[PDB]
Amino acid sequence: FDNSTYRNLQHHEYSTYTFLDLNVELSKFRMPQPSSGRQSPRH
Amino acid sequence: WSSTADPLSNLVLTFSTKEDAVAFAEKNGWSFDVEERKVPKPKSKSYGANFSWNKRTRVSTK
Repeated sequence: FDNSTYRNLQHHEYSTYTFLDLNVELSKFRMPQPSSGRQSPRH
Repeated sequence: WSSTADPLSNLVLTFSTKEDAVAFAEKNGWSFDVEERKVPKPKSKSYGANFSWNKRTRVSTK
């Protein structure tokens, strides 16, 4: 046990595309999106 | 300047109802043309329709 260390150093190594890379990685587990029945509100 | 020879070019009469206007014109001996009153039709407004889930009514900007 210890409470003298701030472990949270993952962000230091975060680059400009880290968020989007994680989004691409997470795109695999997603459930199928629903649909309104149109391609767009202008269709 | 703008000249006229028409003495009735400025005369406008105000009536409560079309029947009164017709009676006045008839008793004064003037040929008349009547037009029925045009009112705007009642319209169904709905603010929430601006954000329709699947409808075409959704606003692209606000």
